[PDB]
Amino acid sequence: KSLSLIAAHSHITGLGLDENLQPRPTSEGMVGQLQARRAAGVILKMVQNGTIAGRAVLVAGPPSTGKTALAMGVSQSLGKDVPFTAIAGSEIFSLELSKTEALTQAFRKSIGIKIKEETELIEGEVVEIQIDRSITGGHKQGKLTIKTTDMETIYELGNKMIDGLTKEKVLAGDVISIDKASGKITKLGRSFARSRDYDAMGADTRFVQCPEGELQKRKTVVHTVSLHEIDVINSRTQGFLALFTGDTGEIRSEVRDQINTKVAEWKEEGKAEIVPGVLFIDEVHMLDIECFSFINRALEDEFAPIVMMATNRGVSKTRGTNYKSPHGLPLDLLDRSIIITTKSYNEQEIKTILSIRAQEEEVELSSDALDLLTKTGVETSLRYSSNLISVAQQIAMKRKNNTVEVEDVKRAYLLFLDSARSVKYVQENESQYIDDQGNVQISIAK
Amino acid sequence: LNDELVLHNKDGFLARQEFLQRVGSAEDERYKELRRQQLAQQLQQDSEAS
Amino acid sequence: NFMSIVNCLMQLRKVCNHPNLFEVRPILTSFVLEHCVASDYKDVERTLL
Amino acid sequence: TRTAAHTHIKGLGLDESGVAKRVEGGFVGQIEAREACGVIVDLIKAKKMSGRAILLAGGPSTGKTALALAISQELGPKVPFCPLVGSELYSVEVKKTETLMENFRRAIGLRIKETKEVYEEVTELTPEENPLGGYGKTISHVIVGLKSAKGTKTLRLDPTIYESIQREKVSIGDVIYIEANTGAVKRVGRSDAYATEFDLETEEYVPLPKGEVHKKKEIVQDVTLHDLDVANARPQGGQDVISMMGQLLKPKKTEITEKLRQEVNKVVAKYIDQGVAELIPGVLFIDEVNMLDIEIFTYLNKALESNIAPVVVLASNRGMTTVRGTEDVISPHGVPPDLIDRLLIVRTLPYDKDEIRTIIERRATVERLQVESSALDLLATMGTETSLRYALQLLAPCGILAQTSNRKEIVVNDVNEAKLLFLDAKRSTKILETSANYL
Amino acid sequence: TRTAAHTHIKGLGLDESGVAKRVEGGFVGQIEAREACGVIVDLIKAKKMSGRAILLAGGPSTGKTALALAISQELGPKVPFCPLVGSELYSVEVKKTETLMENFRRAIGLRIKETKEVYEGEVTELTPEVIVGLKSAKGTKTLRLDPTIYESIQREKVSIGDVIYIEANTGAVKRVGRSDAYATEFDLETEEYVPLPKGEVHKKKEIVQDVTLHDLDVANARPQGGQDVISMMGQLLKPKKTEITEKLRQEVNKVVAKYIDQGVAELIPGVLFIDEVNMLDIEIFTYLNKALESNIAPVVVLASNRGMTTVRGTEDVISPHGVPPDLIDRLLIVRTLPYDKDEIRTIIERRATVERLQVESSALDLLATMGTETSLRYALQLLAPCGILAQTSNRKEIVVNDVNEAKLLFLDAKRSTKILETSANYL
Ligand SMILES: Nc1ncnc2c1ncn2[C@@H]1O[C@H](COP(=O)(O)OP(=O)(O)O)[C@@H](O)[C@H]1O
Ligand SMILES: Nc1ncnc2c1ncn2[C@@H]1O[C@H](COP(=O)(O)OP(=O)(O)O)[C@@H](O)[C@H]1O
Ligand SMILES: Nc1ncnc2c1ncn2[C@@H]1O[C@H](COP(=O)(O)OP(=O)(O)O)[C@@H](O)[C@H]1O
Ligand SMILES: [Mg+2]
Ligand SMILES: [Mg+2]
Ligand SMILES: [Mg+2]
Repeated sequence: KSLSLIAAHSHITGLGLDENLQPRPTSEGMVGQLQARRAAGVILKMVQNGTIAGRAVLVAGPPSTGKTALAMGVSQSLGKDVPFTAIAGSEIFSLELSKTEALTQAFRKSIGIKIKEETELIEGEVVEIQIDRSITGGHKQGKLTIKTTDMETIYELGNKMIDGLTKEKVLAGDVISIDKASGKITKLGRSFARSRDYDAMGADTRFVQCPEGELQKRKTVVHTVSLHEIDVINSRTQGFLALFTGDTGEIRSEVRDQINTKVAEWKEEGKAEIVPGVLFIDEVHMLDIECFSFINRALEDEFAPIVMMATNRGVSKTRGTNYKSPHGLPLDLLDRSIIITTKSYNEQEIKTILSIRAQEEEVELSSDALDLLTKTGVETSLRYSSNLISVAQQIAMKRKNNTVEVEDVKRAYLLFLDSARSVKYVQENESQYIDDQGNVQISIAK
Repeated sequence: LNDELVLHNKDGFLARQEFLQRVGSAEDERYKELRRQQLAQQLQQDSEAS
Repeated sequence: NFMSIVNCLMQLRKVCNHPNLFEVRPILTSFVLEHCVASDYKDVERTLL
Repeated sequence: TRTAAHTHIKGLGLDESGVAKRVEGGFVGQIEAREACGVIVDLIKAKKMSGRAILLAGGPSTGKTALALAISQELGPKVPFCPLVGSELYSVEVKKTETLMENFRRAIGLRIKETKEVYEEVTELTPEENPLGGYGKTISHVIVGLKSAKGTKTLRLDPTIYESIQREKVSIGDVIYIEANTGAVKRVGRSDAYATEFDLETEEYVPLPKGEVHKKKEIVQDVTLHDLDVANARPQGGQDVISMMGQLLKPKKTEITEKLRQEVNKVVAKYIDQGVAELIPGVLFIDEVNMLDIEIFTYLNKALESNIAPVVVLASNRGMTTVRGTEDVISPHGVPPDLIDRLLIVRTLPYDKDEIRTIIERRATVERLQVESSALDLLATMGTETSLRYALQLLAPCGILAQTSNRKEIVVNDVNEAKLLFLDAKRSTKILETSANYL
Repeated sequence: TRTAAHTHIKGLGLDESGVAKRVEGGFVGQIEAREACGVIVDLIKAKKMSGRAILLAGGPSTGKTALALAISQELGPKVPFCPLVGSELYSVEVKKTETLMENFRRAIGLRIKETKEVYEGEVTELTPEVIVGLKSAKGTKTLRLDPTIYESIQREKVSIGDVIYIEANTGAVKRVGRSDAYATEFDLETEEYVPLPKGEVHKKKEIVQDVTLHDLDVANARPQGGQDVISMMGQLLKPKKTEITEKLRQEVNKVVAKYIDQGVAELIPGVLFIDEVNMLDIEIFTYLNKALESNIAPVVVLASNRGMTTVRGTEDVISPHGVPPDLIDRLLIVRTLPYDKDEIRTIIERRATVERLQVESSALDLLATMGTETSLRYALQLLAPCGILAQTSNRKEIVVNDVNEAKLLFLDAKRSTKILETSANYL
């Protein structure tokens, strides 16, 4: 599943580590950042333990150095059943929701709850359905014979079940399951039994299902929901539609505190399980000082998932102020957060990453082509080469050779411009563009 | 009246017809899948209940 | 498609028919997708309530 | 079994006669602040005099939020407590002052008492006719019977209740509880008496209730006037026009008028005069108040002279700053001087090395961890050298590293490696200023 | 035959070997730009990568939007396309980033097929629950149907002996009219009697229609095609456009993935084009970094005729083309060159030909000289008034005197600025 063509992080697969939390030099589609990997694994173990809440971790470093890569790696290594919410800085400035309300909604999104509902479900292949009318003797007549692989028996109606079965046009001889605690018919498919008469359905029922034999089965159902879903459901008459449309509109706080108390009650009763989800925010330097102030308090609550942040700049002006604060963040948050630093890459690491992208993008790279690509990447940037590799393919089989060579790389380099060369050309051709003061020289002559 | 021919034939009668042939091949392969599953079930039942 | 004894037959059909037989314009209607978002979400909300 | 920088503070730890020892309630140091705040708890518990404010000032990582949480713990779970931050006052749905007014009303609660007599299988039902008028048809009376457990009893009623129970879609043989106050009755379910009526069914088995035919129970409810006035303003009902419209209206809260406030105040006043209701003033907490604005501050004064103003407590850490909204007003803690004149100030002081070391010991103990003596002693060293909170957060990664090499306790080299792995603010900004690659 | 600054661009005119000629496809010059554009054309035609970013930058009157239209036309109509201007992002109903995502989800197409089931015939009887009786040219069937469409038929004032058309899948109800078998019942009846349909009442057909993901999302979130009272009564309650939750997008992605995995549909990536991106806010610009680095986002192309400028939303950083370095790093740059005299003359004569105007060679020389003197767009704009001025004297050709008269009549930027500088009251 998970339809996708190609992602900028399609190669990273859940970090790479040993049992001793030691990162291998090359594991699961990434190279380098040993200390950062070890710190990420430490945080992953924290999340697995689930005994700690409301911890702030910040990832810092130069741009294009495994920041979002590390975030995706920890997200993948986290696996299912642990909520993970990745949010950009600019997704909260909405005219429909207050900024603190949106941050609250995200925090409630990143809290996993496991519940177990027990229902007595009966399944098995049927032969026909008996639905009778009201007569003098009693309410109705009904005797369902149900067959399975092992043993076949008969049951009777329940007055309401005639209406339930007549709600839909149930064909005779299908595998339908009934939970008497709910009464919901689950027409999974037709009765397998013998497929000689059931060999040409014309698709349908997805190859039916082989009956399991025994019928009296009570299997627990595990359902995973987050606090946001519960409060949104409680808020309105039909909260699910609001959940699927996003018109919640500033949910009231007393509902939230009641939900907190009631889920605590369920946790003590053993009915519910709490999963410490993760909230991730990118380029948080785009946030406002009000958001930082709200975070400063929302962190200390017991229902506070581990929050990871990544920025690019350093010593910048925090939005909403006029002083160039260090790291582009308020100082108190820097005090309350733990900083993870990422360092610059090496030519060997960049060449390994380029080869990983090549094998990921079905790109066959010649050794000299790899050398030239690594030289270009170390000269300008990782992403420049990481895009030139993909673009040079089209040139490769525009000359009908599947494997790329040096000439295709040279053509791609001479066809698509680099930031340094582009800025040099722009500076040497300042009169040709639009100035910051609206000064344009359209006329070539005079 | 030349450019419009090449702007219309990109998705014309033949392309849509060939796409319908593709989906026909797909559903025929699905029927083949159903047939092999059914016959395999028959072989399994020939030894699990005889 | 080597054979051509009827390769002009479709041309004749094209000329005489004027694509009112090859493909006529239908009564346009939207997609009829039926899975629904709330197909597997009533159980959870019912249990929660 | 999880904590986030708190939940180890168990009250204020103030003994009788208003005295605070060293180690109690997970609390160490800052005795005088605890004494003052305990006095504030006493004043709130007096429930005689309301409308005060108190702001406490200090540096970062001082325990202001801890102080407020200690207050809330000491008061107990009966009096309402509404924590808040300055930012949440801003909204895109109503005015800032209005939202302040909902919070103001939310702070104070009220406990109400009321007794209810309820009647609780069903033996039979039968209506009793000529309307003696232009009406089509009706029943003069309706006689029904309830089985219950503590004996059965028949019941005579009006065809209105017969209609209501018919709308409830309840079988003749079934368990029913009927409200004597207004007549509202809901289907309890299929009683246990008529078990396995057929082979398969879906109705709940609903074991028959054990009790008298009619039962009287005492109900005590604790609500705030904020629930009261929103309940008054919001419409209710079923199929009536405004009921469906409100059901589809997306009920955004909008600008509760003062007429509801006057009406509910009158009603609760006459109820407490009758002696059925008791009003419990609450305390409202605004953390990090520097983020407020001039309009909020002026309306805060106006609401502070109000009639039913709850005691509020404020927190800040700013100094000789300029209050937001203006630029010519430089005031302490970013609070306008007119507001400052209207409340008291509680001072808090930074800890020492010994106090930080004791905090580390307490925090290690609560999380069920073992710390070596030398390791704890060095943890105090960069606790004082860098910050208390950095060393407080460092503990969990150290525990993880100890788990790596299969050792419950924490050693010196483990915390050294942990410090090397994760950087503090000073080291981070040192790297930021040293490099020139946009970092 | 309306012509407006374009429609003379019939494509890049690139060779199958990836070498562009000099004059072809209504294009002259810009060989490097055309070659790179064709390379990007084959890139998108590969339909294997996603979230790629290309920016083409150059001064005004360099055919940047012309190049974008050229690549769009070369791709064809199978691929989805949606031109955009940066200022269109700012809205008042929804946040800007949500509109950006909405336009992201409208830039990828889905080709789907489904079977349409219909029932048409003569109205015979209406038995309440609801059962109906249909009469065809030869067949006749009785149908039991939901009371909703029964009430719709009642609202549709359907009489006895009428002929109706029903779409089974959507419950669409439409009455064709009344059968001509019972037609001349009245001398001047207003109802238009129609002949009986031919064929079975039950009919099955196949469609191959195409939709985009944004269409699926809005259809799921907002149903706006109902027929019974409840449907449009509900849908008229919330006319304002709202936000779309990400979980809805994930659910839609899951269902389309299932559809393509089963084998009744395939995915078609597309192109998103934003023109004059220099004015975009900083928040949207930093949002593009997250939006692009995804799995489904299509390729995007930007245009910006700027230099050392400060991006909107900040006041400190001066960046090339009004784009901060963070977005520059994940960007490919295409350089466009200014034209020259002979290319200007060729452009002018080609534009005249596409405007079916007769022009004399000396007039073309004068036009080229003036265009070099002031601008190409000036001459392109003023050539048509020259044509009408010649037409006034009943001449189908263009004479130098006519062009000089038109240039006297209509001003340019430099002359207007010079007049403004020496003006009494800011004329
Ligand atoms: N360790 C790594 N292994 C493989 N690819 C990497 C690694 N680190 C970075 N990259 C590449 O860098 C890109 C991520 O850049 P990133 O560091 O997230 O930018 P920013 O610093 O702005 O967040 C990805 O496309 C990925 O291909
Ligand atoms: N005397 C104390 N005993 C226990 N914990 C304390 C004490 N003083 C401060 N703390 C810790 O400090 C944290 C509160 O910091 P606080 O002083 O509220 O920060 P600020 O000054 O920014 O409001 C709490 O998590 C608490 O564990
Ligand atoms: N090679 C060409 N062939 C035909 N017309 C061109 C060519 N180059 C530029 N033009 C014309 O120049 C004009 C400038 O195009 P556009 O990119 O929209 O404006 P700008 O170049 O100022 O951004 C277009 O109207 C186009 O018709
Ligand atoms: Mg990144
Ligand atoms: Mg504090
Ligand atoms: Mg242009």
